[PDB]
Amino acid sequence: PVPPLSVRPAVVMQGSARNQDDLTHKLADIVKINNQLRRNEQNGAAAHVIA
Amino acid sequence: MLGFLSARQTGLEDPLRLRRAESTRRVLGLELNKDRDVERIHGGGINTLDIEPVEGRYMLSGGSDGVIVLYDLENSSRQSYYTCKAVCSIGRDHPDVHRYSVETVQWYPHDTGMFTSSSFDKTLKVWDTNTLQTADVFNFEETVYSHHMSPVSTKHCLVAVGTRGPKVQLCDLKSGSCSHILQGHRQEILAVSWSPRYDYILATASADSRVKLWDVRRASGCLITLDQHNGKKSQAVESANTAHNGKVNGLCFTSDGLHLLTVGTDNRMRLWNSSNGENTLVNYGKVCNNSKKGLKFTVSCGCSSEFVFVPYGSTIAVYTVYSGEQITMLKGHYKTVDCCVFQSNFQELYSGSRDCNILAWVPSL
Amino acid sequence: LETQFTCPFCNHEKSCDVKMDRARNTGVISCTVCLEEFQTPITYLSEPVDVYSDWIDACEAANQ
Ligand SMILES: [Zn+2]
Repeated sequence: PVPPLSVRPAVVMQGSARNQDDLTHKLADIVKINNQLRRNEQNGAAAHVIA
Repeated sequence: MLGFLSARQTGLEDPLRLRRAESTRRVLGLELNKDRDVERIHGGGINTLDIEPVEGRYMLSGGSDGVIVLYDLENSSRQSYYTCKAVCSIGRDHPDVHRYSVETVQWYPHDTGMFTSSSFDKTLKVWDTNTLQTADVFNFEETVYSHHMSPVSTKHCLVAVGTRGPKVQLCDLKSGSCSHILQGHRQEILAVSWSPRYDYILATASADSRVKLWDVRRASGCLITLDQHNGKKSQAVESANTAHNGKVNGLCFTSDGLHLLTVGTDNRMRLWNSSNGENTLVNYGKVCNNSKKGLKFTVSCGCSSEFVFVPYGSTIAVYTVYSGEQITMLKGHYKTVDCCVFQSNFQELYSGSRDCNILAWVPSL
Repeated sequence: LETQFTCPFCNHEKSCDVKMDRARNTGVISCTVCLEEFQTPITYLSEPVDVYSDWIDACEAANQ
């Protein structure tokens, strides 16, 4: 479960740079490795690499 | 037997009859050699043996210490007692010696000028037998458990390699292409064996308790998966259709190539119709093996009845392939026997075991 | 100090198990994969690293 935006607000900063919340960054990490792992398990990948 | 000679002279029986009957009688009279010895050079257990297919004179032996010894089996002396002297040796001082145990060594079929050796050092080396130098090396990402060249291929010269990876590698000795792999296993591939009958048929046995037959030309995976029950316990193929209830750590096609003998870690050997993988339900009783790596066992050739010599603890169990009847135990080794190789010319046997000995079994009288 | 060691003969990681028979002052190191076995004397201060040490030393000495 991805939480909504209010649990992880993207606070705006003195300029226009929108700083994201720690949860958003972490979901970025989970998403990237999930997508990358998905393409490996879908394809041929070493069992230790999949592990 | 004088009846056999008389029938051969009088034409009553084809000489085929005497030849195969006497071959069978010689195999049944297999015993510890009275007047023969094999030179001892391996510092560790012998994991594999291979007598060359043409002229059956020279024997390769790979030891757990990584050295490869090349013996001459012919009694070039005049005495009745002789030792199979070692002609050549990839010893510890050779620049290309295997760093770890040599697990399979195989003469190149069709010619004795080349052989191959695979090791747990993740290498399949191709050696020129004359210069005794590595003609080629194939490196693998994971340790090699077994390899095999086709004993029949006049066209292709592929080496099927089974490593702890779940993929069967096919290394082309013609221009070096080790990229080809076969998908469909799930754990370490403990044994591989080309069909002696069909050029492109390869049987692979892996720790996932499955044995698969592949037509390596084909693009659609394995041809047949061997199933103990042939369909009694039928399920969508994800985990069913297992050859054994353990790791299948040994393969051997029969002499004609119409059947396949698989030995697994469930203490069972099974005989399979090599054309559709149907289990022939030959019993064989309990065949004790607990080897965590490939188990090398061979079948007899040129006899009235086919025999299979399986390492059985510290012994060699001789079974009749098509009936399963237990012939005998060759009992002369002090530790577990790793390999046995059958000399078909004279119905002789050479067994290598963990006790750093290669023992020769010869027919008595 | 790890108790499972890579085998010098088959290079299989953590495939070597060490048994300390203190009553007989002997350590036995055996590879599960290639079934290579080695026996060395041990003392009460000895450890599996010392048994694997004696095995590596015996291998290198025998390979000279
Ligand atoms: Zn080992």
